[PDB]
Order: sequence, then structure tokens, then C-alpha cells
Amino acid sequence: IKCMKTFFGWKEPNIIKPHEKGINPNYLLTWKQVLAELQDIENEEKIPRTK
Amino acid sequence: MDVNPTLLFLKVPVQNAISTTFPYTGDPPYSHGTGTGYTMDTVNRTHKYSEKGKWTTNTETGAPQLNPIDGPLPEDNEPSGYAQTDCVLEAMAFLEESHPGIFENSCLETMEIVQQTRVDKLTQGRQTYDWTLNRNQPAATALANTIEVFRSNGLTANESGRLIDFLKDVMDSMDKEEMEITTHFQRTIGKKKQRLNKRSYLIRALTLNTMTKDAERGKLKRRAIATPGMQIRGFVYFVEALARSICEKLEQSGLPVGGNEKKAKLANVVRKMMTNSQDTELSFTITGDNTKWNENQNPRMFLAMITYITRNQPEWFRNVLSIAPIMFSNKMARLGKGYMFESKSMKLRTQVPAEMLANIDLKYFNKSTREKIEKIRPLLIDGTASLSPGMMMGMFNMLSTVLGVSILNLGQKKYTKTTYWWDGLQSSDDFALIVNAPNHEGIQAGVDRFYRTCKLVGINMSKKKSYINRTGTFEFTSFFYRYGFVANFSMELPSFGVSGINESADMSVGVTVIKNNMINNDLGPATAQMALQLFIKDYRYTYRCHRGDTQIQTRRAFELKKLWEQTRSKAGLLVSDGGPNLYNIRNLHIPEVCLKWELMDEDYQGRLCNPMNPFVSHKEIDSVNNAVVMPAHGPAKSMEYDAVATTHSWIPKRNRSILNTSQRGILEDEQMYQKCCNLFEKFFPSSSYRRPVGISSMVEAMVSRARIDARIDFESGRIKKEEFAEIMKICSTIEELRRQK
RNA sequence: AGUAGUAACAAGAG
RNA sequence: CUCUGCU
Repeated sequence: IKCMKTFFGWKEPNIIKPHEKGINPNYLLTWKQVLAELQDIENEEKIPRTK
Repeated sequence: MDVNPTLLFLKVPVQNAISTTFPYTGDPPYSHGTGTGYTMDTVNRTHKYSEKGKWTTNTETGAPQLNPIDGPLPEDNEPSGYAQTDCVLEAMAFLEESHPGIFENSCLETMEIVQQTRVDKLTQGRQTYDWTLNRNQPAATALANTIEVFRSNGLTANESGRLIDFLKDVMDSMDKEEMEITTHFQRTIGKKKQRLNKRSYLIRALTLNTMTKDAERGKLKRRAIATPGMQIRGFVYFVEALARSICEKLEQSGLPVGGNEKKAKLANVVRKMMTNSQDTELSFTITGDNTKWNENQNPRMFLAMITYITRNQPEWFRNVLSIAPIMFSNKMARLGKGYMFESKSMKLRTQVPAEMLANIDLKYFNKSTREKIEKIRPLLIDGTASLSPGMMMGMFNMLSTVLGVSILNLGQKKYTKTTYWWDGLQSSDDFALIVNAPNHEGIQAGVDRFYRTCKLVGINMSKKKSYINRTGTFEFTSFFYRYGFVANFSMELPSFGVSGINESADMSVGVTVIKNNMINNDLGPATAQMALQLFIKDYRYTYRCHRGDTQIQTRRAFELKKLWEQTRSKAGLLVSDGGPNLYNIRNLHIPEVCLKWELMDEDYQGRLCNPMNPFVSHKEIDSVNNAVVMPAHGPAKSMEYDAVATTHSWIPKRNRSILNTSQRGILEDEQMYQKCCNLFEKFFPSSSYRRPVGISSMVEAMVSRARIDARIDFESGRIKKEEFAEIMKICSTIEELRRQK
């Protein structure tokens, strides 16, 4: 989380190289969900170690 | 600038850098799924190399059998199982002539081994097929099940403790018209009893279980290995004993010797060939394995070799030695788990057992399996495929190398009767053969003669992966000889790292492995220090035993930190307790407990070395301060390590996955057996150190020992009148319990 | 999907 | 709802 707090250049993610046999929206949603989870962890005061 | 590690060989000779050609850092290729396909392929391939043999139908088991012995002589270089009885007998006769009395002395040594060998010897060995359960069981468990079944069937001639008596019971069992076994079915536990007819028991006594060799390196394709039943192993032990006794008397047979004994024997023999060769004679050395060696070593030829070796011996000895080849010649191969069928449209799985391949429709299989099933269907009987020819992963390695060395000795100038001659080294399917001849044409003629003679005896040299060069450099069983054996450290890399016995045994084993590699595999001192550092780091991470002063967080960190604060002399702490690592090149041979003893705190020393701690558990002496290690190549090795038994010498959890299977009862029985044995040790402390003897039941021995011990303790005053009275009354109560039942 | 490769996992048994 | 992670 601290390392992610070190780069301030993120932005809305977009699929540039599609996965031919995969479902690209699923990967985009996975990244968005991870970002949401880590943000909820940051703004949260509880101490989940193995989120 | 394209870096190319292989270009290093342009300067460093291949052998001196052979370690680079071993990817052993990576994981070995494992086998996924069933081995039924591999077993079917092996059976079909073995029957293909002998197709020109004679087809018969066994009158006892009823299965078709193929006899390639004295078949048409080979007409092509492909592997062939048509061994000639006359040629093998001639090879054995010439081996006897060149080594007078070898067979006689070996036979007498086997006679004494047979006399003095007990049934408990069969406990050694692992993954022995248990005919009573149709699955692989530990050798001791399978032996116990077979003995119990024999006792329940009236075969009560095995209590003498002699292996030969057990073999007599084995034959008596096969000759019985019927058998009774006990099997558990859960639907609630039901100890059902199953009745086996004569033919079914015969088939299941000759059955050979098959599986897939896992973690096998150097082969792209997986192969199937087999383990025998309990009936076979008894005769196999004696056969191997005789063959090993013969091998020890052969200069060219290096199989019985192992490790540095193997390397020294091979070096001496190759040196002798280089010495006795004439200076003007052109010398060449051939390196090669034998293609389909196991598939072509027919058991009838092994019977012929045994009968020749046991010439003039007592008829009973001939019987004991010849039974195993007979049974193997009529052996059967279990297919295995079966296959797995999937339905994508309906999205479901299923596992089809191998026993129902003799009837299932062929549309469910892919082409390769379709043809393998079609080809093997004639040999299928009661879920097993008849495999009379060949030797599917045979354990007659000793006998096979005897045959190979006999053919190898056939190259003496008194036998070749030509300018050229040959010698070399044989071990299982591997051989390194040196040819001496005046000119290259002589070398070629000798090579052809040896190859054709091997074809005659059934040994098929692998022209695909064998090559000839000038004498001086060669390869033999993954040992690379370049004018002298060179150390190949990559072989011992998998041994490094945490062994996984326990904290103490694993530290001792790691330091001992580093030390042994320094001594043998030319592990330099700086690299030894590297290996020590990396092993300590891996050990700490695996055992969550980082130093207390560190901030690393783990579920064991709190206790280690408290202990670190508690101790006054930090240096005395073991690495398993967050102590520093005091090891180095100097003291790799010293156990950590003894190394840090003077530095240990008194209270910590007492707690760590408290004999009454519950973590330490001691089994029989044979399983003390020793471990089983599996090298990248070769069979299991028994490595002994120097370790002081401390609280860290605990036992890891035992796999409980048998608790939710129909066969949990065996586990329960094991528990109870241990409950009895540990009490017997409570009455007879020396039972663990040396095996006890007697014919009386355990209860009788224990109660008599208790009574006498009570009387002696009273006389010495160690116990009072009331204690002696209670002990006597309890003994009388035990007697009454035994009587009433 | 993916791992993987001659047969499997992508939980299994009650 | 319980059991198993080499059986």
C-alpha cells in the first residue's frame, strides 16, 4: 500500500492488448476490484494482515 | 551480443563442466493422472518384441502366454526377446570355467543365507503390492496381512520365523482349493469375509502391481514401474541373494558395490583393461544403455541360469532358487487406476476402473488408447494383463547383471579366438565395453561380434543412444569418466535444502550433506560457505525459527522472542530456537547441540535436553539417527546423521486422509498394535534395542515378567507389601481375563 | 479461461 | 453439517 502511495500517475484503466481466449472485462474488473480493496484497507483503520 | 552458456564448452571440456548440462535446479517432471496407458503400452511393446514366439494358454491361470525362447533368430537391429537357451547356458558355462568354483561357493553362501534368514527380512522394502487389498501397502503391513490370512486358512507353518517356512506356506496356499480373506465395507463398518477360488487366488498371487515413476529426470516421456506381491518377494529375496553373491565374485560386476565403492571398483577395472591391453593394440570404449532391457529379459532364461548355477546342489535348494523365475514367467500385470472420461456438453467427470476395459465400448477412447486397448484385450484376464514374456521393471537386477557380465567375459582372447577381444563393466541395463584390436577393422569386427552375441542372449544394445570412442573417456550409470572420474555436483543439488525430517535431524542432515559434498563432489570451501548460508536461511524460513532479535513476523515469532530475551548466553541457543549460526567449514561434523553445549544456559540446556519431554519419540534401533534420502538418480539411500535427541527431535503429523476411506480399520488396528508393543517395551526394555524371541503370547511373557520383577523389587525393598500384593492380584486378574476370554 | 501434456487439475468423500 | 490435502 505504501509503495502504491509513492506513484501518483494512475488513471482509468483500459484494455490495450486483449486476451484472445479470455474475457477482458473480467480482467479489468479484477484490477478495479483490487484497487477498491486496497483503498478500503487504507481508509479503514482495522489491521487486516492477510486481506 | 547474444550470451550463450553452451559456448563455454569451447574452452572448458564437456566433462569438466558437465554439471552445467543438468537442469536439476528445476522441478522434475511428474506424472499426472493414471498409469494404465503406460502399463498397456509396456505390455503391448513387450509382446511385440516376442511376437514370433510360441503362444500357449496356462492351464492353471487360464491366461495366454508367449514364449520367445529359442525363437527365430533376429533379422534386424530392432530389440528382440528371442533368447537362445543354448547360448545362455554356454555363456554361464564359460563364466564358470573362467571363474572356477564361483557357482559352488555362491550356492553354499546362499544355502547359509536361506538357513539363517527370517520372515522379518521381508519387512524391508516399500510399496509392496498387497494381494488381500488389491493395493500397494508397506512391506511390513502386507506381510502381516498375508501371515494373518495364512493362519486363518490353516497355514500355521510360519511361526518358526524362517523365511523358507513362509515360502512353504505360500505354495501350500496356492495349492489350496479355496481361500478366505477379511475386507471392510462401509455403508457404519462391516468386517465382511470374501471367499476366493483357486484360480482367482492364483491370479492374484502372481499379479504385479503397476504405477508411474514420478520425479524421474532425463526422460521426456513418463514410464510405468511395477511392484510385486508378498508371495513373489520371498523367493525374489533368495534369488537376488544368490545373484549378488555371484556378482561380488565378478570383477566386471559393479552393481553390488555402491557409491564410492562403485566408483573405485569401476576405476580399478577400467585401469586394469587399459593396463593389460597391448601397447600396439588399438583400444576403443563403447558407452551405451540397452534398449528395452527390462522388456526383453525373459524369466525363462533366468530359470535356465538358476538351474545351471544350482547344478549338483540339493534338490530343495534348486527348488527354492527356481520358484521365483517360474512365478515371474506366469506373472500378471495389474493395469492400475483406470481412465478418466469427461463430458463437455453435460460438463461432468467420471473415472472408469481398469478392470472394466475388457468390456467397455471403444468409442469412449482416443485413437492411441483405442489401439492399445484393442491390442491388449486378448491378454486381459480378471482385470490383469498376462505378461509372461519380458521383465516389467524386474527386480532381478543382480541376475540380469550376472548375465551381462557373463556375456562380457565371453570376450576374452581364449573365447574370441581372434586378435580382437573385449571387456568392460556391466550394471543392470548400462554397460561400458572396451574393445582392443590391432586395427580399426578388428575393433569393428569385435563390436559386431559382441552386439550379435548380445542379440543371441536377448540383450539388445541401444544403437540409438550409444556411441564409441577411443579408450580413456566414457560414461557409466550417470558417472562421467574422463581419464578419471570427474565430480558432477549437479546430481547432489536436490539433496541440498531442508530435508524435512525434523528441526534437529534436518539441521544435522543439512550440515552433513554439505560436508559429504565437500569430501566427495569437489564442493569448494567458499561454495561450502555459500551452501551453509543458504541452507540456514531456508531452514529458518521453513521452521519459522528466525533469530529472536529480528522483527520478522510469524506465528512462532513471539515465543522465539520471549526465549531470546530469557536467555543470558545468546550464542548457546540452537538455530531452531532463534540462536545464531556458529557453523563453518571447521565444525560441519559436530552436532549443533554439542557445538553450542558450553555456550548453552544451564536452565535452557536442561529444558532442551530433558529426557522426559513429550516431543521425542523413539522407535526400534533401526530407525534411530537415520533418514531415507532419494537422489536424482538411483534407488533410495539410507543416510545416517549425527544428532543429539532433543525436544526438536519430534515427529511430523501423519497423513490422516485414510480416516475418510473404507479402509480406516487398518489404521485402527495399527493404533492398537502400537498400544500393545509400547507396553511390551514397558515390560521388556531391550525389545527395541534387539528383537525379542519366544513362542508364548505377549500376555504370558508380560505377566511372568511383572511377577518376577515384583518379587525382585520386594526383595530389594523397592516396593512395600501392599504394592506387591496389588501387583500379584492384578496379575491374577489378568490371568482370569485371559482364561475367561 | 489457465496450469499442463500422451492425463490430469480446475476440490474430493460422506 | 462433518472428514481429508501423499492413501
